[PDB]
Amino acid sequence: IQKGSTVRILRKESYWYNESGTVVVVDQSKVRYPVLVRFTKVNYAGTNTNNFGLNEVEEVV
Amino acid sequence: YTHHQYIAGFLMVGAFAHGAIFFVRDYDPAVNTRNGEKNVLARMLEHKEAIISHLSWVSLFLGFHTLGIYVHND
Amino acid sequence: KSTIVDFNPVETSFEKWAKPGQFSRTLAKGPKTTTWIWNLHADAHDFDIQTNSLQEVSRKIFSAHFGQLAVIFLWLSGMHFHGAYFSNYSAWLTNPTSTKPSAQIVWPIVGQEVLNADVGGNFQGIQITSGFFQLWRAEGITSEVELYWTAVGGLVASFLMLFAGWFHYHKAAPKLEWFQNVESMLNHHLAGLLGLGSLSWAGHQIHIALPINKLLDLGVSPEEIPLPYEFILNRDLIAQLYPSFNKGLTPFFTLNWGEYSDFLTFKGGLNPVTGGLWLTDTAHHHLAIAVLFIVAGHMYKTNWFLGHSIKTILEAHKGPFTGEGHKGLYEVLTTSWHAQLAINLALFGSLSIIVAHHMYAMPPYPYIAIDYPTQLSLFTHHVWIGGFCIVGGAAHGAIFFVRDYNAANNYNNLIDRVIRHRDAIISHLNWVCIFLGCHSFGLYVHNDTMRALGRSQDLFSDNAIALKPIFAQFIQNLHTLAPGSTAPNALTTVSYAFGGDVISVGSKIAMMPISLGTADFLVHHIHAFTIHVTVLILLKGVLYSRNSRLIPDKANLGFRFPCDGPGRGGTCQVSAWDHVFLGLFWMYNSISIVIFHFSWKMQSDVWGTVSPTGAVSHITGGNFAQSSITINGWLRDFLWSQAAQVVQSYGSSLSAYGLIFLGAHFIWAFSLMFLFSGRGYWQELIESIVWAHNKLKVAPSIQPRALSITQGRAVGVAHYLLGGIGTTWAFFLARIISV
Amino acid sequence: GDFLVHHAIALGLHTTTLILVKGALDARGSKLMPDKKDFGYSFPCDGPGRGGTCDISAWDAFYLAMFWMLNTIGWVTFYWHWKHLTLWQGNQVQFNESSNYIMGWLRDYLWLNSSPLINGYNPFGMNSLSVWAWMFLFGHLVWATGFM
Amino acid sequence: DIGGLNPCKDSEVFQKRLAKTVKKLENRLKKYEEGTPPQIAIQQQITQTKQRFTRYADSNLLCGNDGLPHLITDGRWSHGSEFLLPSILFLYISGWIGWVGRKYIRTVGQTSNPTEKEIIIDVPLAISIMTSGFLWPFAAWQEFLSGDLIASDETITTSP
Amino acid sequence: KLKQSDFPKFEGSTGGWLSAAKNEEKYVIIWTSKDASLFEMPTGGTAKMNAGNNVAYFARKEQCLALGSQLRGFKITNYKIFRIYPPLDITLLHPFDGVFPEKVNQGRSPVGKRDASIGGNPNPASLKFQ
Amino acid sequence: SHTVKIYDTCIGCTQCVRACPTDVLEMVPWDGCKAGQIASAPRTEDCVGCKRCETACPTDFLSVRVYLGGETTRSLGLAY
Ligand code: CLA
Ligand code: CLA
Ligand code: CLA
Ligand code: CLA
Ligand code: CLA
Ligand SMILES: CC1=C(/C=C/C(C)=C/C=C/C(C)=C/C=C/C=C(C)/C=C/C=C(C)/C=C/C2=C(C)CCCC2(C)C)C(C)(C)CCC1
Ligand SMILES: CC1=C(/C=C/C(C)=C/C=C/C(C)=C/C=C/C=C(C)/C=C/C=C(C)/C=C/C2=C(C)CCCC2(C)C)C(C)(C)CCC1
Ligand SMILES: CC1=C(C/C=C(\C)CCC[C@H](C)CCC[C@H](C)CCCC(C)C)C(=O)c2ccccc2C1=O
Ligand code: SF4
Ligand code: SF4
Repeated sequence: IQKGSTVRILRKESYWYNESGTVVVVDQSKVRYPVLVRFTKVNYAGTNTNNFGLNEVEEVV
Repeated sequence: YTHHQYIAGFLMVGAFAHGAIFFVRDYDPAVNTRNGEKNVLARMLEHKEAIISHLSWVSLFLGFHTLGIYVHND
Repeated sequence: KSTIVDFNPVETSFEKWAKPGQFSRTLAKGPKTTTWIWNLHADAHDFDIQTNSLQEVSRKIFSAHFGQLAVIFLWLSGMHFHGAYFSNYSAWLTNPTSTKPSAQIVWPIVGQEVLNADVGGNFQGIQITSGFFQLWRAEGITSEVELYWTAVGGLVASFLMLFAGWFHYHKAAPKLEWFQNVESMLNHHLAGLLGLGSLSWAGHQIHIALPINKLLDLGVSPEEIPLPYEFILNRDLIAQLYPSFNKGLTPFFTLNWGEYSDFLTFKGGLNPVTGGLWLTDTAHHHLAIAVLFIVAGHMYKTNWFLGHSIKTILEAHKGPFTGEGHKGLYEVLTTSWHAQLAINLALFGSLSIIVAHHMYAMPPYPYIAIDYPTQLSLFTHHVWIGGFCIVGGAAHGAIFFVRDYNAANNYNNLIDRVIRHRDAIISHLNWVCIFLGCHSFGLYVHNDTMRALGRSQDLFSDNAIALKPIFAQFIQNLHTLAPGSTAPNALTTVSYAFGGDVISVGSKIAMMPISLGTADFLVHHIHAFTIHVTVLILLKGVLYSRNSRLIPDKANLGFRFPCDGPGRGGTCQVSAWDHVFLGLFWMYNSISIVIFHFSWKMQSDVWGTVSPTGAVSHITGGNFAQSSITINGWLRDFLWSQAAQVVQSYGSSLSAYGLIFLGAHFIWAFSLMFLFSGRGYWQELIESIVWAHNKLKVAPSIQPRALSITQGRAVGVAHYLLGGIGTTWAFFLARIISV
Repeated sequence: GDFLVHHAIALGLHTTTLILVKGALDARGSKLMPDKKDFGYSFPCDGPGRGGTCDISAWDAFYLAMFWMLNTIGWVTFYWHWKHLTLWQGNQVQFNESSNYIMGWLRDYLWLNSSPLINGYNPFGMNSLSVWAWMFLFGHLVWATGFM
Repeated sequence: DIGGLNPCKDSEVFQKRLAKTVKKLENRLKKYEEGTPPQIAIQQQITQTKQRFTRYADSNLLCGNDGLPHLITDGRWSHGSEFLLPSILFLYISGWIGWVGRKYIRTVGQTSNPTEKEIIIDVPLAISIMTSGFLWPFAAWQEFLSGDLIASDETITTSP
Repeated sequence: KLKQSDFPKFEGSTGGWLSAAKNEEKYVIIWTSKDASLFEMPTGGTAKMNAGNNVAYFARKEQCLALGSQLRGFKITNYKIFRIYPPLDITLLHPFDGVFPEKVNQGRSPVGKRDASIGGNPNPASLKFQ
Repeated sequence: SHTVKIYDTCIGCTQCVRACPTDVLEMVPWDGCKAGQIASAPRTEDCVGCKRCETACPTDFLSVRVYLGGETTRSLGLAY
């Protein structure tokens, strides 16, 4: 995955679970949740972006 | 008749409340799942949205039309 | 480049009409959830958060006032047009005591033409309880052409006010200094508006209403009554009815004002022909009011070395118990629109309630006292408006405290000292509310349980333990003795409610001494208790709007917020808005009890018919004295008994009242869904509904969200008020029109 | 009238079932609270955040469904009692005609048959039904205190 | 006949209802004068009442013991104009409404600002979609066949 | 006029502490101000600062912290909040390590940190009878 | 006293700490995020349960979680 890639959220406790988002940036450092994904639908708190782990996102073909 | 019907409603609400309590504090997904596949009870939480949506549809259908006919007669 | 206005401040364009939410910084970005739609209407008139300049807020308020006055003028024009075209006003003029006023006919669709009642005068339509016919008769309007011309003038005036609002927002908007001339504004509103309006109305009454109504009462038919302009061009048509116009204005300018006693009287009582106040008394009243208000308008210093400065008056009113006194109040009331709105709305609602009382107490229109539906509707409507306006004044006082209150500018003044001992005020008001409720209501419950136990001598009744309102009876005695003793130039008491003779017009009672017994004691203390509890809720909201022991920084959360969280044991409804919500509920309770007391007492002990020999028979038969002292009595002899006409209205011309009765019950019960439930359940149900929509690929882009907590409360209270007030509306109207 | 009231009963049953089933299935979590099981069956809320979470627990679903159960049982018992009052009095034509519209219920069941009850004690006397009128008023008072 | 009911053309209580309503209307008519608009309105009411009763009598309508038309909605085509034909009409109209709404939602859902086009409707596109709903039964059973009517697993689900 | 010279020029309000902050605990906030600014008390109304040492007593930690948050608007930062038990048992509370909690300071260990997201919490049925 | 837990989804944006009305949360060094900081809850005895901390949390389903528990005069917000 990279910037601009489309991924499916696999985190169950997510307002965008099973949904598709756009990767903003994948951090190359040793952070726990490097993948930053932007969504079109705001969550219940109003935010439309979140940091996800490498195993919590699945790239769409 | 009134006493027994009120007791009936109370008992039904209690049954559903204790089902909810079982879900909260006694339900174990691991026991009700074998190799990814889910048993008859665990599958009720998979189409839970379907169940709730169709209960909502039936309730709205009946309410809309019963009230409509009653108000039309009124 | 005028010193009072700014020229062409805002361009007249439709571009912002196509951008909803442009006023708000947060809503301008566009909707993402359905909460945006509701926030759009909740912030439309909150001009404080739309601009950071007091000048812009003031200009918006000024133009909004113009729009509101245009709407009011359009409403009045519609009323006059309906009177001119869809009314039986001409027939009602010739038979005021036997024709019911109707000014709205119903189209014949879906069988609704049954609503066109037999109002009399060869007319079919809805009976009118707004009293416009009596008002028009008091104005001297004897033809429907005059109603049409008044409607045309109302339309022209409404367009003029619309143009004025547009002009003063887009072409010449006044500056802040112009708005802050409170001395000049008070001078003008007191002299010009109030005094000159009273003077102009006195002139109209004297020259048009006095002769035309005197001819009408003499039996002259409206067709042979001269046109109103002929009473001005001919000093002989009015000098025959009032033989004092023959002297002209010479007695006025020679200080010989005694000559004008023909048409400027001081009589009191009611006109025996029409049952209303003497229009000569009304004209004299308006003249005196005009002079008093014009004099009162020359008080505040505006542009000369003459008059008062409100700042100097307030700052001089200090005291040992009040510290700095009223210092800083002038700055508060000249820099905060919310404080002015609070004061004006509170006094305006109180004035509306006072108007409601004085209306039925002293009927000011011809043939309005014998139109019981009109009297009941006018009283109930004005009391409801007064209660709503009072709650609004409390709400805007709380809003001022949250938003526009500056602690530095109010050091040790009255506002500061009130906040410093808010605990004492609220605790003592709590004790008073408990005392009053315990006593009034528990005396009611004691009466109920003594009656249920077969102990009739243990009640708080007249034939039992008696609580005579001696103080009110003393006042009643003082007023009935006033003519000739304390008001030596009066011929009759101000109102026959205080005592005197039974005034009947066409065998129908207009006014009669309202006896006060133990039943009135209990209901009056119920009124006091309900008013005190409403004041408690609203004052607790205003005083604890900024901080408390629970939330020391409640002002940082704003005026309108649902809570601070489930902590501290639970911090629901701590806002100040949530206090205007509960206070709205309690105002509904208080006003409902007030109007119930009025309806039952009038029907049982004032209204009715008078036999030719002088025997008085009332609508219900005096059951108020003995059966209004128990809650079962109120349930049975008032609610159950007088609800008979509403439930038996089906198939008749009052069936619309039964339908509205049922619909208002439905709406009131609907409110309880929002009042009793919470947002989380509805959001989680919307989750499954959204799942179904997504399964069918029909999920809207604007994400559907359950109504916010504050909006849920607002919807609940609005539906509750609408349902309750509509139920009482249908009940009252059907009952008082049937009988 | 039986048809319409049976459909009203079905609506009441379905709505009570909807509330209870929604609370039971959503007890372990939802989108607004995907960890609701960690807070137990009965908790006040999750706070004003995320738009507001009033009555989000499963206990609150029971609490809301109690009103609907009371309403449904009220409809059932109203129907039964009015049908049997008309059957016993003999005026079964009163039910068959007036039971098709709401005002028929309000006027001919409640308003009509409440006359003996409210006259259990009047400013003139009392009957053995006086205790029932007192209980009537007591129930109204407790109902409105619940409203408080 | 069906359910113990009888045709309203032979129901005495039906004619009694008609006669009582007409008598009440005529008694109301008596208290007005000449050819004045109130009398014209009451006469129109009488004429409409008579026409409605006559049409209900000659309508294959079954009346009970109260003299009111009862609806036979068990499904038989004999009384098919009471429920079945209005049922088909409503199903057509409501399917039209739902189809045009869904088509508009899916059409503006693929534009740059889907949420803007929901508070500010694209009236040209809205008119284009709305008049295309007359084929909603055919369009629905041409999109369901292609799998374009139902989502499969991109739909979101809660934690349990 | 007042018991101590460092008290803010407050006229006293019936919203201060009660018998609880005489036998359970009371909270004192101290700060130094350059100007005798007029500020709003967390309990009642308007008080006047001292051009120097200022000391205020409250019944809750939240009241002292609300006052401190208000002080930040006056460019006052050196405010410090203490807890006093029934006797003179003073404990510094708010600037616990001299650095405000919003700024990271070395020497702080994570308390209440779980090395997983919310979804990793154990099922309640496995946490029965412990 | 209530229980406050911090989860490694913390991005160290400090909005929770500066929203706590009773000084319960603080920022401590960390190496699991870009900011190099994580929220901590070392003074939960002062936690009141107002949940302002998690109203300011930007992470998807929160990184600070407040579990209401036993009540205390501090946690009940009792000035008396
Ligand atoms: C045989 C049936 C049965 C049994 C064994 C239980 C057992 C239990 N239930 Mg349960 N329940 C039942 C029926 C039953 N319930 C029914 C029928 C309902 C629907 C109304 C419920 C609704 C329900 C809920 C919503 C909850 C429970 C809970 C519980 C558990 C704790 C109970 C508790 O703390 O009591 C506490 C007892 C009281 C608070 C006393 C209440 C008394 C009420 C108010 C009536 C008293 C007023 C009285 C009529 C006065 C008359 C007034 C006068 C003027 C006329 C326990 C395992 C709780 C739990 O945590 O489960 C794990 C819980 O949250 N139940
Ligand atoms: C004698 C002069 C005079 C008169 C009659 C009025 C009358 C009024 N003013 Mg006003 N005002 C005046 C002087 C005057 N003002 C001065 C000198 C100032 C500057 C301090 C203001 C500042 C001011 C503000 C800021 C506001 C008012 C408002 C109002 C209205 C109150 C609403 C009401 O009671 O409805 C009664 C309504 C009527 C009786 C309808 C007929 C009234 C018409 C419009 C005559 C208005 C007189 C007007 C000043 C003449 C100017 C004409 C123009 C070509 C120059 C009322 C129309 C309020 C309002 O509603 O705004 C529109 C409001 O917000 N006034
Ligand atoms: C002179 C009268 C007056 C004026 C100028 C204002 C002005 C204001 N009020 Mg206010 N208020 C008033 C009277 C007034 N109020 C009264 C009498 C009450 C007591 C009920 C209140 C209670 C109140 C509260 C509680 C709040 C305000 C707020 C506000 C501000 C924003 C208003 C807004 O955007 O609403 C836009 C308009 C609407 C949203 C309209 C809503 C529709 C209403 C609720 C229903 C009306 C139904 C109608 C009768 C028809 C029903 C018939 C049915 C059959 C259909 C604004 C400064 C709010 C604020 O933030 O202030 C800063 C706020 O929170 N006011
Ligand atoms: C019928 C229902 C009902 C009743 C009885 C009350 C009663 C009361 N409300 Mg109210 N309230 C109601 C509905 C009701 N409310 C609703 C629906 C709402 C929602 C908006 C509110 C919202 C509300 C607010 C927001 C406030 C109140 C307040 C008050 C209190 C005013 C002080 C008073 O009179 O106390 C005296 C008590 C009574 C009159 C009740 C009856 C007591 C009897 C007659 C005498 C004593 C009986 C005796 C002790 C019995 C002993 C025997 C027993 C042990 C067996 C009082 C307790 C205010 C408050 O806190 O008090 C100051 C207040 O601020 N209420
Ligand atoms: C117009 C598009 C549209 C479509 C195709 C559907 C389709 C559906 N809805 Mg639905 N809904 C819509 C709009 C729509 N809805 C709107 C606008 C609302 C807000 C009031 C809802 C609220 C709603 C609820 C609360 C529920 C459904 C449910 C359902 C499902 C069962 C059918 C039902 O109960 O109808 C429900 C229909 C209504 C309650 C009335 C809808 C209001 C109008 C008629 C629709 C709006 C028309 C729109 C403005 C047209 C604009 C298009 C144009 C610009 C081209 C089905 C998937 C139920 C479900 O999940 O069952 C599986 C359910 O419980 N819907
Ligand atoms: C018609 C007929 C018949 C048949 C009958 C039948 C077949 C019936 C059935 C019936 C039925 C079939 C019923 C049922 C019901 C059910 C119910 C009522 C249920 C409920 C449920 C619940 C309450 C749940 C709970 C829970 C939950 C929530 C979850 C968890 C678990 C539990 C389980 C706890 C016969 C042949 C005999 C004869 C006559 C005719
Ligand atoms: C009903 C109505 C209307 C109408 C109104 C009107 C018509 C009014 C009028 C008004 C008027 C018509 C007024 C007038 C006024 C006047 C005046 C106010 C005057 C005054 C004067 C004076 C004050 C003088 C004094 C003097 C001098 C200065 C010198 C010499 C001496 C003397 C003392 C004489 C409209 C349509 C709008 C709307 C609806 C309602
Ligand atoms: C039902 C309900 C909702 C859901 C209600 C919603 C989503 C409102 C939906 C309104 C629709 C979409 C528009 C209005 C449709 C009406 C037919 C229009 C009004 C009727 C006119 C005559 C005015 C809440 O969000 C809520 C929040 C807090 C406490 C209680 C409740 C609550 O009870
Ligand atoms: S949600 Fe309802 S309950 Fe939970 S905090 Fe906000 S208000 Fe109090
Ligand atoms: S509740 Fe949330 S906000 Fe209030 S203190 Fe405990 S953590 Fe800080």
